[PDB]
Amino acid sequence: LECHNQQSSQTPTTTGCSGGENNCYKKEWRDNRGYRTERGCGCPSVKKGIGINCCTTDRCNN
Repeated sequence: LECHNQQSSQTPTTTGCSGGENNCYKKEWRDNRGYRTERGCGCPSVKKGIGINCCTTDRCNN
């Protein structure tokens, strides 16, 4: 799986993960008027006000 690694950008880049993670998350956090979001590999089961999602496809976190 080769999802996006860059965050807070319009034209991010793709990169294949290793080890054993076939899921790429995409957490989004707001401040007030605007908000950003970061991607990566791994679906954590934490708890926070910030949004957290997970997918299993190429460039799923774009």
